Amino acid sequence: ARVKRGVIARARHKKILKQAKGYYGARSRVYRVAFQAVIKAGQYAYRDRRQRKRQFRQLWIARINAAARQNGISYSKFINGLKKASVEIDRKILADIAVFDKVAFTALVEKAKAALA
Amino acid sequence: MELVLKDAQSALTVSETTFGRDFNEALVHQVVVAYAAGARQGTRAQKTRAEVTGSGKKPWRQKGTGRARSGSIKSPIWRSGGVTFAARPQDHSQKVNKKMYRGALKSILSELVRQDRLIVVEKFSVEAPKTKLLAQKLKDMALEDVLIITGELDENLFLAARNLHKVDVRDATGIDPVSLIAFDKVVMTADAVKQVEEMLA
Amino acid sequence: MYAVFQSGGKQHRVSEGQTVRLEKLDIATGETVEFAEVLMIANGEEVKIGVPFVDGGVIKAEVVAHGRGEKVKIVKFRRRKHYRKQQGHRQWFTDVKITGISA
Amino acid sequence: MRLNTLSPAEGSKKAGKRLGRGIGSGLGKTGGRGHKGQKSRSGGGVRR
RNA sequence: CCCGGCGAGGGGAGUGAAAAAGAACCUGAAACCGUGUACGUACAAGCAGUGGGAGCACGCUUAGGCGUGUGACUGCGUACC
Ligand SMILES: [Mg+2]
Ligand SMILES: [Mg+2]
Ligand SMILES: [Mg+2]
Ligand SMILES: [Mg+2]
Ligand SMILES: [Mg+2]
Ligand SMILES: [Mg+2]
Ligand SMILES: [Mg+2]
Ligand SMILES: [Mg+2]
Ligand SMILES: [Mg+2]
Ligand SMILES: [Mg+2]
Ligand SMILES: [Mg+2]
Ligand SMILES: [Mg+2]
Ligand SMILES: [Mg+2]
Ligand SMILES: [Mg+2]
Ligand SMILES: [Mg+2]
Ligand SMILES: [Mg+2]
Ligand SMILES: [Mg+2]
Ligand SMILES: [Mg+2]
Ligand SMILES: [Mg+2]
Ligand SMILES: [Mg+2]
Ligand SMILES: [Mg+2]
Ligand SMILES: [Mg+2]
Ligand SMILES: [Mg+2]
Ligand SMILES: [Mg+2]
Ligand SMILES: [Mg+2]
Ligand SMILES: [Mg+2]
Ligand SMILES: [Mg+2]
Ligand SMILES: [Mg+2]
Ligand SMILES: [Mg+2]
Ligand SMILES: [Mg+2]
Ligand SMILES: [Mg+2]
Ligand SMILES: [Mg+2]
Ligand SMILES: [Mg+2]
Ligand SMILES: [Mg+2]
Ligand SMILES: [Mg+2]
Ligand SMILES: [Mg+2]
Ligand SMILES: [Mg+2]
Ligand SMILES: [Mg+2]
Ligand SMILES: [Mg+2]
Ligand SMILES: [Mg+2]
Ligand SMILES: [Mg+2]
Ligand SMILES: [Mg+2]
Repeated sequence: ARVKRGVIARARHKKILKQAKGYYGARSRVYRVAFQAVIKAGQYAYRDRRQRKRQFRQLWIARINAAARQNGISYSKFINGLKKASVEIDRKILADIAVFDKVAFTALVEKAKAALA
Repeated sequence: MELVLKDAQSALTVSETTFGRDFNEALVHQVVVAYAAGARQGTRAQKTRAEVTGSGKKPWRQKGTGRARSGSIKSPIWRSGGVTFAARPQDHSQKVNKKMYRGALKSILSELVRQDRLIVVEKFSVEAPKTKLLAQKLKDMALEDVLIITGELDENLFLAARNLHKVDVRDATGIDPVSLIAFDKVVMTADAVKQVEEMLA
Repeated sequence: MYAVFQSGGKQHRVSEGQTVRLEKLDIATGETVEFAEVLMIANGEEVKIGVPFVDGGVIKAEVVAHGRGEKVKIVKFRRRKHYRKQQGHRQWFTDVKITGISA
Repeated sequence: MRLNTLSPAEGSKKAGKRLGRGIGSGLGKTGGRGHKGQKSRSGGGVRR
């Protein structure tokens, strides 16, 4: 029984070359060059599911600092004062109130000042 | 055991150990697989690098030309060269133990009885070697795919069944495991049942 | 009018009539769920802050869907070391609709 | 019982080893031989 | 029948189930080379992707947001054997 490789081999190259569309030059036309590109894009995506959680917390913290310094307090003292008041709202919600509701954010700052005093 | 008869409502007595066993599937599978291995021919071959036509000259010199090194035009890497692990004629038959071959027969016959695929008669014959004659008899008994085991070979029964591909005729001495399974229904005369037990025992 | 509550290890800020996607809940696709652990309620310049929960605050919702999210691919590769491996993933969610906020 | 309803016993049909057929199989490339010796060569090894 | 050198090549008419079956004639993949449309691009430094993300075009069918193409700007990042 002789076995020919033509039909299976062709379908296996087309799967890789479809994941590589939008790339520049030979990276979307040639199998040897495109296979390496698809491998590297999967390595980066695994790593960047970790860095995504770092880049967003860092952004919330910089916006709470800016809105706190405008009410006469810093980020360090604001966060310590909320722990002593037993307020369990987290960074993501706080950076959202600071943009869309500045009246409620001021009420939070007055509660942290009272706890520190 | 006791086997009923359809054409004469008699009773025929047989052995329990030949018709009352349980099914040994692992044993039957081995004997059936070894039967089909014994049907192969095994006739084929290819050419190695030593059997392709051509001389033993070295295509170009070892060093200096800027090409990969070559030693033979009959290399299995070149187009029109030899086959690396070429085939030879071979024999595919397997050995089956005598007690194992006979044990698998007894569990095939024992299971045909449980599923009602075996029926016993006294006589089965036709007057003349005519296909139309045998075809009529089968339709009365409501049989389409059938294997007929008879005690002694009949010249007229053999000839009348030749042109019907769904009907096969044997004698007791010529039973094989595969055709007992492949046919929908099995018809054995009383004389055939007597000899089969004797050869199995 | 909005409230903040926690569910599934995360926190959410919602308004009435909104549809929110959470982690998988053990509730049938038609029933109503209840959230009694509310962190704050803001009602247009009247603000209530929980220490850590607002007394008497509760949020009512209705389960509207179950399903699995989009598929992601895991790719591991160690160059020059003869090693490679791949995997796929698909995460379960639950959608609810906010029907009533009360303090 | 039919010709397409018979199976063998469990544990009697171990599959053979196939060397040099990719990374995932666990036997690709060198095929279980190691690196660069007399014992790794075609025909290599010492007499009894 | 028409253009053309009483050419090569082509457009009609006709045959045929089919001519994109027309003799360089079954099917007709990939590398490679073109014409058309949408978006980007002439103050900008590097394995050319990946995480975030506006604007534009287009289809939306509860008018809601969704799908598809492009990708200004920005964090991280020196191919494979
Ligand atoms: Mg063939
Ligand atoms: Mg391949
Ligand atoms: Mg191309
Ligand atoms: Mg292409
Ligand atoms: Mg290739
Ligand atoms: Mg020759
Ligand atoms: Mg010589
Ligand atoms: Mg010579
Ligand atoms: Mg040859
Ligand atoms: Mg013998
Ligand atoms: Mg790498
Ligand atoms: Mg290993
Ligand atoms: Mg070994
Ligand atoms: Mg080596
Ligand atoms: Mg060494
Ligand atoms: Mg060594
Ligand atoms: Mg060694
Ligand atoms: Mg080696
Ligand atoms: Mg060697
Ligand atoms: Mg040698
Ligand atoms: Mg002239
Ligand atoms: Mg002409
Ligand atoms: Mg016509
Ligand atoms: Mg044809
Ligand atoms: Mg053609
Ligand atoms: Mg093409
Ligand atoms: Mg434009
Ligand atoms: Mg411009
Ligand atoms: Mg410009
Ligand atoms: Mg400048
Ligand atoms: Mg620079
Ligand atoms: Mg440049
Ligand atoms: Mg750099
Ligand atoms: Mg990007
Ligand atoms: Mg994005
Ligand atoms: Mg624009
Ligand atoms: Mg622009
Ligand atoms: Mg970038
Ligand atoms: Mg960088
Ligand atoms: Mg870099
Ligand atoms: Mg490096
Ligand atoms: Mg490398």
